[PDB]
Amino acid sequence: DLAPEPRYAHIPVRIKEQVVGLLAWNNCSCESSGGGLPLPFQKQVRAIDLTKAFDPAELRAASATREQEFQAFLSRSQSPADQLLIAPANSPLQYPLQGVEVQPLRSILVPGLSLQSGQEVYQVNLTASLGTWDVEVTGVTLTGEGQADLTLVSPGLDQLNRQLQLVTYSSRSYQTNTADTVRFSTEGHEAAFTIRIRHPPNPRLYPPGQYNISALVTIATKTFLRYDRLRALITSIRRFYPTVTVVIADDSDKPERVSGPYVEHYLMPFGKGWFAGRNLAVSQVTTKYVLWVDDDFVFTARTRLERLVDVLERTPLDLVGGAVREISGFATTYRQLLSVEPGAPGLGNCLRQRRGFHHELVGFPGCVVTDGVVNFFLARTDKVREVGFDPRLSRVAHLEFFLDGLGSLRVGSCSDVVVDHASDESQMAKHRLLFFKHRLQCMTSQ
Amino acid sequence: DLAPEPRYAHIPVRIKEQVVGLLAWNNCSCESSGGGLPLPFQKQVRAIDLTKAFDPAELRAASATREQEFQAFLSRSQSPADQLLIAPANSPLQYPLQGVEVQPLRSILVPGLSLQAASGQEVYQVNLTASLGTWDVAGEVTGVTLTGEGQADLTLVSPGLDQLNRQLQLVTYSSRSYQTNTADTVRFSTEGHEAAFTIRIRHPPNPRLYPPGQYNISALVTIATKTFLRYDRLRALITSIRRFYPTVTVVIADDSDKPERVSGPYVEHYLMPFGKGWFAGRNLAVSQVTTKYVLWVDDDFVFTARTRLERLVDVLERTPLDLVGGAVREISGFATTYRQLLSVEPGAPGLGNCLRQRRGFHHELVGFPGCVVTDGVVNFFLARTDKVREVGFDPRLSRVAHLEFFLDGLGSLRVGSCSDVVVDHASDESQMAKHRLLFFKHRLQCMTSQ
Ligand SMILES: *[C@@H]1O[C@H](CO)[C@@H](O)[C@H](O)[C@H]1NC(C)=O
Ligand SMILES: *[C@@H]1O[C@H](CO)[C@@H](O)[C@H](O)[C@H]1NC(C)=O
Ligand SMILES: [Mn+2]
Ligand SMILES: [Mn+2]
Repeated sequence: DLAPEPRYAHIPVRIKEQVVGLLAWNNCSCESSGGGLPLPFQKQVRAIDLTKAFDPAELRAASATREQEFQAFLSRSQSPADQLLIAPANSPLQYPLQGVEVQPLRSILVPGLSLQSGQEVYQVNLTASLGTWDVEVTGVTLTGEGQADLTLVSPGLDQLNRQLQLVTYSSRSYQTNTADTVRFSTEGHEAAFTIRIRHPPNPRLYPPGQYNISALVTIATKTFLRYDRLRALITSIRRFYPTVTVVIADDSDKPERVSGPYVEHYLMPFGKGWFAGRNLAVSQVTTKYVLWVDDDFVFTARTRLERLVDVLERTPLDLVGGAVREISGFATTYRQLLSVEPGAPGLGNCLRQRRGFHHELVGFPGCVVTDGVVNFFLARTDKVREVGFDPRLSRVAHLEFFLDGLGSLRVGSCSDVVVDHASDESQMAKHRLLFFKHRLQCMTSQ
Repeated sequence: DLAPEPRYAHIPVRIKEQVVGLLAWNNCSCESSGGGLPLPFQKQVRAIDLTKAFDPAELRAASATREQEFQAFLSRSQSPADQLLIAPANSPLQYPLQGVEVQPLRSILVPGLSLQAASGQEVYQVNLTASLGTWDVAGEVTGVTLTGEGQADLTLVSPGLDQLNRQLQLVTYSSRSYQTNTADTVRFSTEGHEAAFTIRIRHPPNPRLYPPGQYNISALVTIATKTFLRYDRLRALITSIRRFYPTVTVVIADDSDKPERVSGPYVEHYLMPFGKGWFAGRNLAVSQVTTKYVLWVDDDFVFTARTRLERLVDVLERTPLDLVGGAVREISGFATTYRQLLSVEPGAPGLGNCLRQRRGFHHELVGFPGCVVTDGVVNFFLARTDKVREVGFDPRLSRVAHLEFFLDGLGSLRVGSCSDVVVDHASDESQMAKHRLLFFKHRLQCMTSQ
């Protein structure tokens, strides 16, 4: 809402064309570049309308049920902590604004409560909805200790405030991760604030036993009827890393035996699929880090994994891609930007894919921060599992992983770690899937 | 310190023995019940000291490593949004206190900004400061002077208070550098008054919606299991499932040395390297599930008329639960739901924390007789596939594990247990290893079982 309020209706405003254009107007669409012969400094943008992957009758149904499932999702994600709260001006209430948190069914002293010399009597009310208040300061009368509503009354202002330094909140009902919006009040004044109720996060620390690559890194791949390429890969890896474990997910119809020291071969139902096999491979990794390589890759003296290890050891990144070099001699890092822009409510949003990166990774020449990369990368195993390779993407997929991970996964890309590359209804289905899964109406590729 | 500050040193205080005992004193330990013959109303508590799984050397080492990796983890988790901020009393500054959020490298109008100063003054001025973004004011209110549009520091100056406040209604924040999930603590200020507040900078969460296809069980549910050289039990299981659910997919992870053929309609059989193990096989099975929900069953189970999956589906369809366990009935006729409570208590800094396991539940699940909320359950359960994958079956747990899953999920996974959905049950160095693993993984020194 931009429209001027009554109180300020008279006050004149000239719109800043430039800045108002920065706001999300929930009206995005996806348009193709003008067609024909291209121009040198222009990139051709091409649009995909995912709504056209449905029968117009089915489209309505899909949009409805997608909206319904989304409303359900909201209700199980969102917290009173996410409410817009406005701090009142000119209140004598001093209260914690953020960063007050308790474990479920635990207790804490509440910081920073006070009432800001000598009056009649001073009284403050505390109200909670998922917990109970407790504290005795000489001179101060308490009403409601061990209840959701607590009154503190004291002729001593210093006293009242000293007792406030000793006010405790206790979570009274068990929930996993929520919050309780408390009310702190005095005569003619009201303040809302939120205590977060949650468990501390699982830190998932790795035992240890430069860098021990065998201890830190598992190599994961997926193959299908390409045993020649796969064996060349394993041979090449062994030329530089003799004891690193290689996990191989395999959905071949008549699987050959693959074995050797530190190789683990997993057989899947014939044509179970690509991402399913990737999900399989990662689920078997016990090391801090996993390296994804395609079955058609070859290690060279340029595949210096230590450098990728270094990056993840020394930076907050979760995933760091290398570069893949074609036999044509060109090496790509496939640095991609993925952003979702708000579209019409219930049509869905618009995905924008474009080549590029966000910024250089300070301290690490040749490395940048981006949204997606080529399928040669080292990553924290847990973060990869957290995002997952959606087993439904069975045939042709790549960026969809980075899209599933978008914002959750800290992505980087280093050009100096290099691996060599050895020389439909599915499309429609994926369009329907991505429409539903990610609430998209369309996408542009660039 | 409990100690009073100088300002308040003169004030007398009574220690509530009862209340002080509620606080975390970072000093837990784990002690066994007395030995000998038990008494009827008493439950035997048994302690495990995890630290005894290491030599004094290794203990020292591991504590160090663990503390270092923990500090690392903290630094990549924690945010300015976690800082304690205290709202000033008697300030003319009105500002958003929580719930203001922007996507990285995007922009928003900042809600609720205003200066509630008294009218009559010669000039009104407000300062805005950011650290990861820049201010702009969209439409310009006539009478207001702006300094710093498109910079991290912005000044609004106006003779008219009305004008200033109208201008504040139009202030925008833009994120200027890309990060995935962080926050920026802004400063809003006027003469002799200061207000801090935090804008969260993050992407909206992946909603991961499932097409729906009362309830189509084949669409909503995949059944997952893991077997090892027990094809008799497994075939009985599949036969029993098919007696009630002809087209539900059964995913079977298998680490047998010489695997038999399992196949039949809607069966997916996955072969693992010999003896890769228990949780690894569970992790494998779940990684292959495409449905909104997964049902875990052991290879030694049997479906009966009592295995009415629809009821478990109903629970997850109608409640915020992520996982809902059933009951497993022994051939002795007793059915267990194995409702467990798991809690960690803060221990001495760098010895680690104490895990308390005890039989029990938190409360009844309102609206669903026979169902409770708890921390862990027996290995018969329906769950949201994504949440199960989010927690994972640690592939390191190769032999003997159960509650370890619920512990890995503790806090993250919303657990329920219904007594009325029932399945039948057909008639060391590794211990030390697991103890060392649990020590690091969960920063624990000891545990008690009850
Ligand atoms: C590295 O890990 C391997 C295999 O996991 C182990 O056998 C070896 O002792 C480790 N090496 C070092 C230098 O710690
Ligand atoms: C349930 O879903 C399955 C799996 O795709 C489908 O083949 C079957 O037709 C569905 N049953 C009904 C009646 O919805
Ligand atoms: Mn290829
Ligand atoms: Mn058994």
